[PDB]
Formats: sequence, C-alpha cells, structure tokens
Amino acid sequence: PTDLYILVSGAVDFTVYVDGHDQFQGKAVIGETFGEVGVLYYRPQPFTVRTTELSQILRISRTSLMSAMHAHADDGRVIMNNLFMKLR
Amino acid sequence: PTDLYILVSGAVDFTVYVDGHDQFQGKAVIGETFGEVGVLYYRPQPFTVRTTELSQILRISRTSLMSAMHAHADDGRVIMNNLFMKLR
Repeated sequence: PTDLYILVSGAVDFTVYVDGHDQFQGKAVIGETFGEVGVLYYRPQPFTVRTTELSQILRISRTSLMSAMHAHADDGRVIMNNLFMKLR
Repeated sequence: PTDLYILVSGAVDFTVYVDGHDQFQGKAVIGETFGEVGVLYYRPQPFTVRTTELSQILRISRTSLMSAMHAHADDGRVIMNNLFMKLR
C-alpha cells in the first residue's frame, strides 16, 4: 500500500484479481473512502480497483499519514473509529 | 504513575488529596482494577488510595506493560476497550 483514496465523485468497481477469475464484489460511493487497510496494518490491499465513470480522488499518502501521527491526543478517536469500524 | 493495581480482595477507599479537604468519592471492588490512567496517558493519578480492610493486590507495573507492548495484534482489543471504556 501507498496512499489513501478518498472519493469526491465518480463510481468505483472492485473485482477479485488472480484468486477470482470473474464477478465477486467491490464498491465505494461519493464520500466513502477506501485504502483504510494500510493505515497501520501495513498489509496489501484485498481487491482490485477499476473505475467505471471518471472520478476525482484525493490522496493523503502513507508518509503524510505517518507525519500526521505526531499530532496526538486526537489520534485516539481515529483509532477507536478504526476498531469500531472493522469489528462491525 | 508506576504500576497497575488489580484488586483480588479487600475494600479500597479513595478521597481527594490537597484539592479536597474532606469527603469526595473514590471506589474499587474485588476484581475491579485501577491505575488505568497510566497505561499510555503517562499522567499522574487523580485520587488518593487508602485501604479500609486488608487486601491482596496484584502488580503488573509500567515497564512490564511496555514490555508486553511488542506482543501486538491483540493490543488493539485492549486499546478499543480503553477507548470504549473511558468514553462511557
């Protein structure tokens, strides 16, 4: 992983790559972020990400996140949102 | 702060020290831990801790906790329990 990809517009279609020959599932809509695996898990992305109609995608990359790490006492809220986010 | 104090038996009475001349509130019962401020907050303890009847108190100290930190992928559950613990 290298960067966060917040959508601002445009549809996104995710399909299984190598493990899955065709079909499967993958989605993200306007405002719905992805790339939240490689926040601190430092692990590769699960799916493939192919666009359908054109989009505008912000990019707060990995080193920019880790530079934002020293601004603490509010990263606890982010990490609580991560834990309650993935457990549900 | 220096150590965690898990009760195993015995009552504990906590009263305000210096800021409060008398009364106030402070409690912990069999099994109910305290010292959970100085987990990662690295901040001094709020209350005073005076025993009432004798007790048996375990002690997993600060350096022992920080030695337990490298055993990861299950400290996330501890930190989620911290965040959902204090926010309620």
